Amino acid sequence: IMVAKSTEFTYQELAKATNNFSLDNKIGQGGFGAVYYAELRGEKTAIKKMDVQASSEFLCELKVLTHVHHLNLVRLIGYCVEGSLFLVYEHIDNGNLGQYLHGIGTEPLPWSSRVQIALDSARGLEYIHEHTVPVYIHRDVKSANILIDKNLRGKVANFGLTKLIEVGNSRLVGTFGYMPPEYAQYGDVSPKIDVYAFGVVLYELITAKNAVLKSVAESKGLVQLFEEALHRMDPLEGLRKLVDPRLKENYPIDSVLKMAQLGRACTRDNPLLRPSMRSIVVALMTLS
Ligand SMILES: Nc1ncnc2c1ncn2[C@@H]1O[C@H](COP(=O)(O)OP(=O)(O)NP(=O)(O)O)[C@@H](O)[C@H]1O
Repeated sequence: IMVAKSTEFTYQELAKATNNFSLDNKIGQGGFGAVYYAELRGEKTAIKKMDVQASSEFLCELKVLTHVHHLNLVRLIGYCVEGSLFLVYEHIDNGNLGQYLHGIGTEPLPWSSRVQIALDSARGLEYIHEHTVPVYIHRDVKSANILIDKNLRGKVANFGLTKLIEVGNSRLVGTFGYMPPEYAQYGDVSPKIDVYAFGVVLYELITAKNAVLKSVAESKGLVQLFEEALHRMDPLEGLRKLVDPRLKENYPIDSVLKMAQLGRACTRDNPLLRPSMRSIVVALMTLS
């Protein structure tokens, strides 16, 4: 079969597969560029246009995206540099975790599947944080960046796009509800950004509520909601009021408590007190 990992596409090859980048092939504009669906060389792909100058530092950051290899990361099939930057990722037929949890049309995710998806996502971020030196950071961990396949397994998407945008152009970076206090207010960058954002994802798996809760014009975070649920006389009853109503009562209360306790540690104000992604993996494995 194929031994090479990435393929350098050509501009003419990408334009033909997307009808010269027509609006029909355009599947997304989630930020930092637009996304196009494409069928490239016997595979369903997703072309992500990014407007960046092709500097050597930009290419060095592009090598990090083409060299990473993990089952819990969405595969970067190829890239294209002629003109602007085009990133070709593998296509996951089922949507992201946010569409499963906060959306209707798909059957409710079983609790065991949520423990599996959380563990799958944690292993993907652990690989990012520990595979090389200096430490690399995803910088935009959120439910929409966790893709689910037909087997209900997790894959982290859009890794390194933040760094590529910043080095190519050297809210700015991040999603509301997923930013730690030291980054949202002061821009302090560290791997604890992803740990904090992951804790919110655990909160979403428990509650199926958005990171920013939907009186009006005043936002309230899901992190604050768990603070009010677990720091009360009966922490178990406060947590039971928060669990996804779609799950009904089909969940181990102790296992959901342990995941909520894990999200608490991830969402601490002091980033030094947050656990590493490695500790989160070993902690999630005791629930699976
Ligand atoms: N590799 C992929 N396979 C399948 N669907 C994808 C893939 N990448 C993106 N999508 C879908 O396309 C949409 C476009 O958004 P995406 O490009 O993922 O950015 P986002 O999640 O909206 N936020 P940002 O990372 O800030 O741009 C997503 O919401 C996914 O549903």
